[PDB]
Amino acid sequence: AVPKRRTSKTRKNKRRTHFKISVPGMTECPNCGREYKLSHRVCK
Amino acid sequence: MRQTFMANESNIERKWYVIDAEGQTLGRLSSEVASILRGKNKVTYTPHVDTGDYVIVINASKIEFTGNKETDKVYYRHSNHPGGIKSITAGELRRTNPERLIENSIKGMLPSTRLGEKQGKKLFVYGGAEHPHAAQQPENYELRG
Amino acid sequence: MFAIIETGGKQIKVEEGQEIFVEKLDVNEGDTFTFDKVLFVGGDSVKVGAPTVEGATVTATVNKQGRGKKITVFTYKRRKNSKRKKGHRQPYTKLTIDKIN
Amino acid sequence: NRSAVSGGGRKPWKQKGTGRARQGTIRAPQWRGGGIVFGPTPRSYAYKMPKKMRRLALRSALSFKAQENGLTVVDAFNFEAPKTKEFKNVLSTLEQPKKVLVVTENEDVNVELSARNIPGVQVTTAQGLNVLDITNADSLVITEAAAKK
Amino acid sequence: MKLHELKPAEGSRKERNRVGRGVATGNGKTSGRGHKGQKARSGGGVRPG
Amino acid sequence: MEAKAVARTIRIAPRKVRLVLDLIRGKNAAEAIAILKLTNKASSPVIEKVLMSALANAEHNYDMNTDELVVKEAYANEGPTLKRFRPRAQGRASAINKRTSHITIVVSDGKE
Amino acid sequence: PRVKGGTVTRARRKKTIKLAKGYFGSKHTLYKVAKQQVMKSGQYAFRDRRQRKRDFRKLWITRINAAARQHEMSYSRLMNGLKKAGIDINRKMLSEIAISDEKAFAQLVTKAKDAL
RNA sequence: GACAAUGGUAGGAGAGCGUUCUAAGGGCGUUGAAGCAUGAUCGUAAGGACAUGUGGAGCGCUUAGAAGUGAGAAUGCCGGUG
RNA sequence: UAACUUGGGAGUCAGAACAUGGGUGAUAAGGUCCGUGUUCGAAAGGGAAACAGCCCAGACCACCAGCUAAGGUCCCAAAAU
RNA sequence: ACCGAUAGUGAACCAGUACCGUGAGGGAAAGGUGAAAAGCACCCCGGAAGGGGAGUGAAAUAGAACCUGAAACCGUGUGCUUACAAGUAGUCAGAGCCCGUUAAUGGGUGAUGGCGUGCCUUUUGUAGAAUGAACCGGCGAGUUACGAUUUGAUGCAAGGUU
Ligand SMILES: [Mg+2]
Ligand SMILES: [Mg+2]
Ligand SMILES: [Mg+2]
Ligand SMILES: [Mg+2]
Ligand SMILES: [Mg+2]
Ligand SMILES: [Mg+2]
Ligand SMILES: [Mg+2]
Ligand SMILES: [Mg+2]
Ligand SMILES: [Mg+2]
Ligand SMILES: [Mg+2]
Ligand SMILES: [Mg+2]
Ligand SMILES: [Mg+2]
Ligand SMILES: [Mg+2]
Ligand SMILES: [Mg+2]
Ligand SMILES: [Mg+2]
Ligand SMILES: [Mg+2]
Ligand SMILES: [Mg+2]
Ligand SMILES: [Mg+2]
Ligand SMILES: [Mg+2]
Ligand SMILES: [Mg+2]
Ligand SMILES: [Mg+2]
Ligand SMILES: [Mg+2]
Ligand SMILES: [Mg+2]
Ligand SMILES: [Mg+2]
Ligand SMILES: [Mg+2]
Ligand SMILES: [Mg+2]
Ligand SMILES: [Mg+2]
Ligand SMILES: [Mg+2]
Ligand SMILES: [Mg+2]
Ligand SMILES: [Mg+2]
Ligand SMILES: [Mg+2]
Ligand SMILES: [Mg+2]
Ligand SMILES: [Mg+2]
Ligand SMILES: [Mg+2]
Ligand SMILES: [Mg+2]
Ligand SMILES: [Mg+2]
Ligand SMILES: [Mg+2]
Ligand SMILES: [Mg+2]
Ligand SMILES: [Mg+2]
Ligand SMILES: [Mg+2]
Ligand SMILES: [Mg+2]
Ligand SMILES: [Mg+2]
Ligand SMILES: [Mg+2]
Ligand SMILES: [Mg+2]
Ligand SMILES: [Mn+2]
Ligand SMILES: [Mn+2]
Ligand SMILES: [Mn+2]
Ligand SMILES: [Mn+2]
Ligand SMILES: [Mn+2]
Ligand SMILES: [Mn+2]
Ligand SMILES: [Mn+2]
Ligand SMILES: [Mn+2]
Ligand SMILES: [Mn+2]
Ligand SMILES: [Mn+2]
Ligand SMILES: [Mn+2]
Ligand SMILES: [Mn+2]
Ligand SMILES: [Mn+2]
Ligand SMILES: [Mn+2]
Ligand SMILES: [Mn+2]
Ligand SMILES: [Mn+2]
Ligand SMILES: [Mn+2]
Ligand SMILES: [Mn+2]
Ligand SMILES: [Mn+2]
Ligand SMILES: [Mn+2]
Ligand SMILES: [Mn+2]
Ligand SMILES: [Mn+2]
Ligand SMILES: [Mn+2]
Ligand SMILES: [Mn+2]
Ligand SMILES: [Mn+2]
Ligand SMILES: [Mn+2]
Ligand SMILES: [Mn+2]
Ligand SMILES: [Mn+2]
Ligand SMILES: [Mn+2]
Ligand SMILES: [Mn+2]
Ligand SMILES: [Mn+2]
Ligand SMILES: [Mn+2]
Ligand SMILES: [Mn+2]
Ligand SMILES: [Mn+2]
Ligand SMILES: [Mn+2]
Ligand SMILES: [Mn+2]
Ligand SMILES: [Mn+2]
Ligand SMILES: [Mn+2]
Ligand SMILES: [Mn+2]
Ligand SMILES: [Mn+2]
Ligand SMILES: [Mn+2]
Ligand SMILES: [Mn+2]
Ligand SMILES: [Mn+2]
Ligand SMILES: [Mn+2]
Ligand SMILES: [Mn+2]
Ligand SMILES: [Mn+2]
Ligand SMILES: [Mn+2]
Ligand SMILES: [Mn+2]
Ligand SMILES: [Mn+2]
Ligand SMILES: [Mn+2]
Ligand SMILES: [Mn+2]
Repeated sequence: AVPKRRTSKTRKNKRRTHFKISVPGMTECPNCGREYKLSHRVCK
Repeated sequence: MRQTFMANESNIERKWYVIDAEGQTLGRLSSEVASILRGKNKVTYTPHVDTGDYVIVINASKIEFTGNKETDKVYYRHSNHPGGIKSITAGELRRTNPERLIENSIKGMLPSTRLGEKQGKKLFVYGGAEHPHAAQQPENYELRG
Repeated sequence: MFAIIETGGKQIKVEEGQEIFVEKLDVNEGDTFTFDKVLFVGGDSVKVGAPTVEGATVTATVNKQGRGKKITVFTYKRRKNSKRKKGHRQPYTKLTIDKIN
Repeated sequence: NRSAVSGGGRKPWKQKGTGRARQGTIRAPQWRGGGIVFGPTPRSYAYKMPKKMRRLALRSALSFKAQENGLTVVDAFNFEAPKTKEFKNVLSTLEQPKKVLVVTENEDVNVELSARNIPGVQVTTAQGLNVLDITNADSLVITEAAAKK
Repeated sequence: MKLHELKPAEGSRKERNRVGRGVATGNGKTSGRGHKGQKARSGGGVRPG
Repeated sequence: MEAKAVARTIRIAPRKVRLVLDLIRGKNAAEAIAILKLTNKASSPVIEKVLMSALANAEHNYDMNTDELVVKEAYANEGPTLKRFRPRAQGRASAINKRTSHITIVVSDGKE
Repeated sequence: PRVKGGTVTRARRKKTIKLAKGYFGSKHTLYKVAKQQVMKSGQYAFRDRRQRKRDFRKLWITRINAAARQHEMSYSRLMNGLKKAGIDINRKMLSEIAISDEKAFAQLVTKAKDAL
């Protein structure tokens, strides 16, 4: 089984509308000026 | 393109009309109502817009047939499930909930277009003798010819 | 006011003051023109002719003599080997009406 | 030619079962760097005309010069000049053939002069006679061309 | 005749037909079809069967 | 004025770089710096380095107020693609695209 | 001599492709597809130029019929009545009169009912 | 000024468009050539100009001459890229 | 309003349906083989829902003008409830 | 009246070479900064690669992967538009919104209506579920020589011609 006709620019783009890393959960870090993942450790 | 007229949303106002179905034959009422709905009759008619009027059909229950009512004239319908032609109600259908009998009949006289489907939304069949829609103060319309 | 003239291959509803366009008239640019053939008049008081209203004529200044934007009469017959492309600009007069009747 | 091109005449791949098109040589004409179909080949570009016509042409040329101007002069002198330009003390325009009685040297070494050329007259092109603008058979030469009619 | 104005005799010359260059022209199969209008063209020079 | 820096011919596929870049775009400089630091994709350190450099020459070369900046724009473009191949079964080999990308970043402020 | 092919045709195909403007995606991009789409585009334009002349006639006829229906007369008889009265005024005119001047069209209506 | 004729495959016939080179003539060009890009420009067609941008050298026009003279299809060849 | 003669250049030698007169077949075939005519091929347009061969009818180009053909005129859908 | 980097030698470049075969043998691709290397001191981010300044230069939006820099193809920004609709993508009709031209009965988008089964080949007949093409690019097929023949043109002509 192989594609019978080629995907259009536009088809392939509608296909990828869900294909994206989303913004990480992040929070105001140790009062050390850092920035860290939610629920993950401050680091020195 | 020398000066013929085409109506739009500016212009093209549309009134409401009440039609008793009592004492009427199904097709003879359905066709004339399809004309009121498509919006011929008025001379500002133009094909690419809804130039049509609104139609309430009162007394759907008293609509009339001919040769064979509950007999002979079936209303079929497939469900796209295999062998499932759950296709029963005889033209009798007015016993059950008739407002569909009429609204379907009139709709079958409207063009398959998105505009035709919008024009169908202006029908309001009622099996009973009263209508909710007094607020859009409708006129009665004697059914010609 | 309201007037209907049989000029081209066809009739026109000229309204006095109104620019119009018709097939070329073979008359001078800027010259005045008058149509012998008038079918109908309107507004208050209405003449309605047989072949023509028996006397009246609409009048007009000639504004321009020109040719319409080119259209491109291309046609063809599938799989049979032919095709044919011709060009076309259609000549017209542009009268501007003044004084109906 | 396709026979000529340096490559081989082995069959690039077998006639069937590839899904490639049938091919015969890597030097076939539809190939890159393959033989050329029907290109230029060396050849003569040269032809014959009936003699009388040629005489009629030369005649026609000169008579065309007389419809315009082909002026006549005494004769020649020395050995090397930019005084030939001064010998356009006669108006004598811009394109130039000086016809002379029979291979005059020296006058013939008055050449690198832009728009001017000289021959004998037994010579005398039907071409230089036309680019021409203004000829001048000297006088002896003019009667020479007359004898050759 | 002034060498930048040469003109051939009216009727002396006219252009060769370049077949096989387009369709409006009227040669694209070029001539014939399906038969012995291969490169061989071998109507054996004068004969039938 | 508003500053820019480019990382030309990086050995990450543009289809991939664009993923993080889309997170970064139009964000304030601090947020974007964070999101770059915490995002788990491979392009993140690289785009970190580039937003950083763009900010740096935004300060030294235009005396810009490094706090008030925004990521005016950011994007990757196709670079030259080095072409490799892997051997496959029955002696045939198949194509491989080692793609590269021109990452571009533009910090900004009050435009005029 | 040798005529190197270049730069007549990139500018031919450029013309045809520019002809395919509002066309969807590859139909407005590639030469082959655009050529097809424009050819057919012209073929349709040639049919439709004729048929438009029908669509408008039929429109005026419906509206005229409407204006007539308002006066308890069919279009079918209003035409015969106008002809019998020799009014000889076309359908674009008749429809536009029905839209712009109910009074005048009424006069025409009576003129047609007359002579029947 | 009239009046006729003008669908068309294989095919016959005719008139032309454009590309390269040559010749002669006459011209443009670092105050910016060709090429490229965009435009709402012109001719009945193939097609021709004009303006702005790019570009940084070479080009047109006229008459005639000659051709490696025109591409969308050959599971065509090469390159690139989906 | 053509016809013939001689000369230059051809293409074609797979045909299709329909109506009709026939052979063959089974008074079978969208069969097959001949005779006559038409259309398709090489013919777009309107009719027959769709539908090369049926019916009307042969597109030089433009119009948002008119009369008709075959078909049609309750609604889809122009036109007689 | 030969080629001008897929052309012209296979080879414009250290080609019979990379590469391929036990071998005879087969056999490529790959030309161009600028006038001048004046080939970007120096500062800034970065381990570097790369880049922003500052500079050389007529030009580096000529920076070495360097003249021009088309198309396929990939991206960012958006004016108009689109989540009840059955679509060979267009065409004809047409409001609405936006814009302003080689200024002419203008340009962009398009609610909605009508009409509408790509091309090529090959066929009696192909939307055809018969053939062929993933796209864009370049390259890719009636030529020349000699004879015969016929028409057209030209010159002489009971002569013509070498
Ligand atoms: Mg994507
Ligand atoms: Mg118009
Ligand atoms: Mg108009
Ligand atoms: Mg069951
Ligand atoms: Mg059952
Ligand atoms: Mg069951
Ligand atoms: Mg539907
Ligand atoms: Mg009645
Ligand atoms: Mg057009
Ligand atoms: Mg040989
Ligand atoms: Mg000398
Ligand atoms: Mg023999
Ligand atoms: Mg791939
Ligand atoms: Mg569109
Ligand atoms: Mg075209
Ligand atoms: Mg159409
Ligand atoms: Mg110029
Ligand atoms: Mg252009
Ligand atoms: Mg563009
Ligand atoms: Mg040119
Ligand atoms: Mg020329
Ligand atoms: Mg020539
Ligand atoms: Mg191909
Ligand atoms: Mg036979
Ligand atoms: Mg047979
Ligand atoms: Mg029979
Ligand atoms: Mg039989
Ligand atoms: Mg049969
Ligand atoms: Mg057909
Ligand atoms: Mg049939
Ligand atoms: Mg319909
Ligand atoms: Mg009745
Ligand atoms: Mg080479
Ligand atoms: Mg071996
Ligand atoms: Mg700099
Ligand atoms: Mg640089
Ligand atoms: Mg490069
Ligand atoms: Mg591009
Ligand atoms: Mg938006
Ligand atoms: Mg977008
Ligand atoms: Mg549409
Ligand atoms: Mg608009
Ligand atoms: Mg309609
Ligand atoms: Mg077959
Ligand atoms: Mn996306
Ligand atoms: Mn050989
Ligand atoms: Mn061999
Ligand atoms: Mn394959
Ligand atoms: Mn070669
Ligand atoms: Mn010709
Ligand atoms: Mn033909
Ligand atoms: Mn055959
Ligand atoms: Mn063939
Ligand atoms: Mn044959
Ligand atoms: Mn052969
Ligand atoms: Mn192996
Ligand atoms: Mn050349
Ligand atoms: Mn014809
Ligand atoms: Mn005709
Ligand atoms: Mn011919
Ligand atoms: Mn050139
Ligand atoms: Mn320019
Ligand atoms: Mn010029
Ligand atoms: Mn020429
Ligand atoms: Mn060629
Ligand atoms: Mn036979
Ligand atoms: Mn039979
Ligand atoms: Mn028969
Ligand atoms: Mn055939
Ligand atoms: Mn049927
Ligand atoms: Mn139909
Ligand atoms: Mn009629
Ligand atoms: Mn009839
Ligand atoms: Mn109707
Ligand atoms: Mn090159
Ligand atoms: Mn080895
Ligand atoms: Mn150099
Ligand atoms: Mn450092
Ligand atoms: Mn560096
Ligand atoms: Mn400088
Ligand atoms: Mn240079
Ligand atoms: Mn470059
Ligand atoms: Mn619904
Ligand atoms: Mn909606
Ligand atoms: Mn359907
Ligand atoms: Mn329109
Ligand atoms: Mn449709
Ligand atoms: Mn073809
Ligand atoms: Mn068959
Ligand atoms: Mn196919
Ligand atoms: Mn299919
Ligand atoms: Mn086959
Ligand atoms: Mn295929
Ligand atoms: Mn190709
Ligand atoms: Mn031959």
